Amino acid sequence: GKGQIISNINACVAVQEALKPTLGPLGSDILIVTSNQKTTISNDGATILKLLDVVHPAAKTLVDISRAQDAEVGDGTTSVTILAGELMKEAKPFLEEGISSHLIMKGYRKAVSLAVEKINELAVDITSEKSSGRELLERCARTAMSSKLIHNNADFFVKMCVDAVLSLDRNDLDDKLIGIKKIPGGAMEESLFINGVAFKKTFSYAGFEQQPKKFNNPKILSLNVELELKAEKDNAEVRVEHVEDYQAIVDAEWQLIFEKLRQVEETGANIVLSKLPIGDLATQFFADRNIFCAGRVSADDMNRVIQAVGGSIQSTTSDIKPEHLGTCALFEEMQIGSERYNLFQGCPQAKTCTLLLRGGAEQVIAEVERSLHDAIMIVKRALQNKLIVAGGGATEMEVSKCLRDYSKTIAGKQQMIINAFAKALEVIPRQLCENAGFDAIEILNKLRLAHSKGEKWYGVVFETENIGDNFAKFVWEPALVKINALNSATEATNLILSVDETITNKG
Amino acid sequence: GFFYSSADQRDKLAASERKFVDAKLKKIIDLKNEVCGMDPDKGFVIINQ
Amino acid sequence: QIIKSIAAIRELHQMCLTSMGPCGRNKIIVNHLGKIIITNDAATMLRELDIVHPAVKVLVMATEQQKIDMGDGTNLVMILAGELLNVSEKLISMGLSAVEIIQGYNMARKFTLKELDEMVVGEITDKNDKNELLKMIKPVISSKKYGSEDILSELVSEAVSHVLPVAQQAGEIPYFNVDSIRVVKIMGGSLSNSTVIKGMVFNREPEGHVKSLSEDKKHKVAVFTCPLDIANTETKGTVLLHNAQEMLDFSKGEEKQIDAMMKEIADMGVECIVAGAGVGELALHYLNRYGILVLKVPSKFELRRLCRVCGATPLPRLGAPTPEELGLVETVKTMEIGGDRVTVFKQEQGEISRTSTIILRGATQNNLDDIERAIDDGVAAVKGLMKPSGGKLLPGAGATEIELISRITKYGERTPGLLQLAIKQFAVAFEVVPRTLAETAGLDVNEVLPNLYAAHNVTEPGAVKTDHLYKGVDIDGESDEGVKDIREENIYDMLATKKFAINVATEAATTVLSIDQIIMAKK
Repeated sequence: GKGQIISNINACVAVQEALKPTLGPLGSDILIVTSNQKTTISNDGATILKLLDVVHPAAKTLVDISRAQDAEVGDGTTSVTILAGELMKEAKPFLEEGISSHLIMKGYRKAVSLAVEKINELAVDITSEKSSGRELLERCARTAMSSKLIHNNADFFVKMCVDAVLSLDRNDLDDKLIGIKKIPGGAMEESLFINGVAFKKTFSYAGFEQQPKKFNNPKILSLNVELELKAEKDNAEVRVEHVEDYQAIVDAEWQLIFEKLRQVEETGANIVLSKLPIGDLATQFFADRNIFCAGRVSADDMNRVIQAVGGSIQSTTSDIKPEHLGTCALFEEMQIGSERYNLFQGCPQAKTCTLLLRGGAEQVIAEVERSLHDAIMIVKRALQNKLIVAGGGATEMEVSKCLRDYSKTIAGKQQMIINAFAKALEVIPRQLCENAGFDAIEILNKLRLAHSKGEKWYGVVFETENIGDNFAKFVWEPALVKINALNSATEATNLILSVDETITNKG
Repeated sequence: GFFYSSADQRDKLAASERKFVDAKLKKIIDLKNEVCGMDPDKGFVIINQ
Repeated sequence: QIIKSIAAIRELHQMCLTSMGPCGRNKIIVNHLGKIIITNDAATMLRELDIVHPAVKVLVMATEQQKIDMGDGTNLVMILAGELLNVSEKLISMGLSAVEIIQGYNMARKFTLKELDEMVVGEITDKNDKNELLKMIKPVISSKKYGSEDILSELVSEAVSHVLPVAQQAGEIPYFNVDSIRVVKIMGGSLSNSTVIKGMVFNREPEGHVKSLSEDKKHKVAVFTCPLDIANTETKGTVLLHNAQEMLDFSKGEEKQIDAMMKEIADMGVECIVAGAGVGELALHYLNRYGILVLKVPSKFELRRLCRVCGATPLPRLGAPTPEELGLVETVKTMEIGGDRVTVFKQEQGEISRTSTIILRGATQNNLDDIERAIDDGVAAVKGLMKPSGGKLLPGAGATEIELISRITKYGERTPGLLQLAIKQFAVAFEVVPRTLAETAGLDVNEVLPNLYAAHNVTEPGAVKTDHLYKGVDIDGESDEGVKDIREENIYDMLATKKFAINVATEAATTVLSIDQIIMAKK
């Protein structure tokens, strides 16, 4: 019935209402408690919405468009969900007057056809004009870091952000290739950029304080099996019928382990990585041979080592082939972070890197970790996609303007539908002002004044509350966001409004 | 059991047991042509269960 | 109880009122297994729902009757039979017994089916041309997926024409198997990059070291049912382990035998070996050095359709490469579809194939999954064209419905007796079809209805209307005024679907009126 359609609209508002404060870099965050009890806090709407798992069917539609927003684009997962549900909120009083929902859904796609042609007119292709290689990455990095506690220390952070994307191929860039490890303690401006991967310094075993901190060209070897004799947890039960065979079996177990130990000694691999803990027998034998070994290596950390030096892991120490070994340029273990951490540096074949951060608390670094991801996604889409448009509400206010004039030239019911479509676009700039604390009454009214004077580039200043141009504020967004958002929001809105009945089978 | 040295020898062992069935099969196809073989409107159907 | 049974059907009747038509509504179906699906076709919804009430079971069992012998009319039999019970409510409250009501529909059914033969306009020549298939398939894609009607028209019509051979005036040899047309979907891309290729499409990866074969035509294909392994004895032949000395002979023994078996097989000239079972590790390394493409097909259903295309036959044994049973293929390569590289099967201008596969691409799997069900229903629409008057057609989109009403009312005054009340109510029940398209499209119902009767009722010097019989029920979506002719876009329903849907819905409606009481007892 007609009440089922209205009930499905209000069900999407409750999900949309939670995602409203998450719009914008300064917006509020949602606190979700997973069934596993692990608590995660992030401003990215993708991971947030994936943790809801709402049983309501229309809420799943917002999840499908969120995965495509994170896959094809990766940015704007919050705005695509708010815009998809905003059209249903404004269409609620339209259904009470007797207007069928089909003409309402058909009227949305009529404005999208004019919106696609509008994005192409607002898309400006510029690369080397009035810019350069370094000046492009430097000016755009300080914009995402604005209105943050790192704004004063952003001078050192931009230099590390430019060299991060230059260490990887410019044709294919991935944000997951740059790792970030939270290091508690220390100053935030003392962090450095690393080409390789670093470890957590988990070693509790004696023998520390003796090690050279500088290697020339060490050999890296990955072993999939543990090598130990007497561990600190389990034991070994040896029962034989002879008294003289007690020490023989104990010495036999020592020779079986020493077998695989001397095989690496003949290979001469200075670096040994293993996902399993290493006993005290191998660590003591490798001390005199100047061989370093690291036990309990993480799976995600060792997988990046394969792409670093170009080697591979082998099960045993016997059949290891020479191409599985690898060598870096320099190996240095410094005191950065009030703890000694070993890391690889200078790998020419490394397809991944790691960016270390420092701070007084791990939660403060997490706010910086998610802030650096926003600057990477801007550079990620600035390379492959050459069309750049003015973001931060600039383009959003332009799409609503022109569609208001097209309604007067289109007779029929499409006049009020397109006018309502342009009015529904005002939620994006509004919520941005409501999150940061700006007044939505004055700013939205003062912005519409100069916006009709013929200049289409007027944005919203995120630093000091005022009307202005995002071109001078260096707020840029790729044209793929505006194209994919309007197509995903229209398809999600037309799908929910087309459902007049909710059928749920139990069993 | 059937022991074959080559793949072509196995076909002779499989046809050896079928030869007992083929011996009774030749008498069936020959009975149709023996009585009204060339006469029109004549056929044969196998109802074997 | 008959009136109460209609009220329960009326709730189900309103479900199909939002189904039929391109402007209709889609219903979400949440299975008990935790899977949320949505589809336009109502026959799928009835399968996932448990049917209990006896009057509802009649329409559900009649819906399955529409699934066989045709792929269209699922929403036609439900709406038509549902309205016949609604218009019969005025006869029940008037005091007319349901016995004469059933007899009245039987007299009107014979008059309706006889007139459908005289209302035919065109006839399909069964030319199997690409342009001729666009007329039948285009309206079938409509009412299910919107916006893909023009896009999927060229994709479906080209794939069906490849399966249909070249013949004329021959009805003895059957053809058009259902499984011959397979529809697969790949996430990513769009429908613009979709093409039509002749052959089967496999989603498995090329585990062999040979990614693609050469460009030489007529490559031999060997389909082996028995897995690759050393030849054993059909009687017993169980491998047992006794001492460590025999362990070295097991690895070295199978090394020379497997290499010798694949040798003579690969020397026969066959460049493709299809193994329907698991492939060993040692046997895979031997075929890779000889340039032999290894393709595993664990599904036994795909091997049956391959026999009618390439010509190869599955062999239950291993080591007997019979050249008479080998097939031929011009090109076997591995193409990347949606990011994944899979080995396909195709041919060019030779060895005509009765089995084809449509490759689809889309960003959202939800709406893309409904495209597969829309094409499968479009393939079944080709079955409507047969020798026993299959090429006959009638104008759709409410054109035939309203036009038939004026002809039925003429037979009412010509038939004396109490049957006049049943004939009049039989024609009024056809007004639900135009109202369904007019209400779901957002247009005013009170505006469209008088414009329809004004077009179908004209004054001409004669007893047979000539100039325009083509006035339909149009979905406008335009600015001011005006409609379209059925002949313009060639959107119509075939006679085989309409004649079968009306005949079943008539008996299904009279069946509900026959049961005035229900009795339930322990079996």
